[PDB]
Amino acid sequence: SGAIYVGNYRVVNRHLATHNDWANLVWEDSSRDLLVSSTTAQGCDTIARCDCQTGVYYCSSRRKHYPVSFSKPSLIFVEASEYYPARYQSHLMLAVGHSEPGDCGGILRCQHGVVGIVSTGGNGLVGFADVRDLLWLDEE
Ligand SMILES: N#CCc1cccc(NC(=O)N2CCC[C@H](C(N)=O)C2)c1
Ligand SMILES: [Zn+2]
Repeated sequence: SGAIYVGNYRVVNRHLATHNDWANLVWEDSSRDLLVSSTTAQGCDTIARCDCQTGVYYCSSRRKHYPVSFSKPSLIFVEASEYYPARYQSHLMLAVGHSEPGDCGGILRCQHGVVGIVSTGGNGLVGFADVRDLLWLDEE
C-alpha cells in the first residue's frame, strides 16, 4: 500500500483505490495502473520534473529503502494477476530489486522529488508507474 500526497491530490495504484477515492475522483488510467483523488488537507510530497534513471524506493516487505537504477518509462508486458489480465502497461519503469504484491504504493524518489510508485514485481524485478509527465499535479 501507499500513496503520493501532493497539493490537494492523492495518487494511488488504481488497483488499490478505495470507495472514497472513486467517490472523489480526479483522473484514472487503467493502462498506467494510476488513480488520483482529491483531498481536504494539503500534502507535503513534491513531484520530480527530470529524466533521472537512478533513485531510491521504499520496499514494505523489507522495511527498507533501496537505491536502484531504472529504465525509462515504456510500454511493458506484465503477467496476469488477481487485478489485471496479462497485458501491456504504459509509462512503466523497471529495476532490479525486491517486490511482493503488497509493496505496490511505495515511493520511488530522486534528487528532484517523487518519481513514481511501485506497481509491478516478481523474480528480483520491481516496476514503477511514472508520474513525472503529469504536470497538472503541481497546480489547481
Ligand atoms: N513472480 C512473481 C510474483 C509477484 C511478485 C511481486 C509482485 C507481483 N505482482 C505484480 O506485478 N502485479 C500484481 C498487482 C497488479 C500489477 C499491475 N500493475 O498490473 C501486477 C507478482
Ligand atoms: Zn530527478
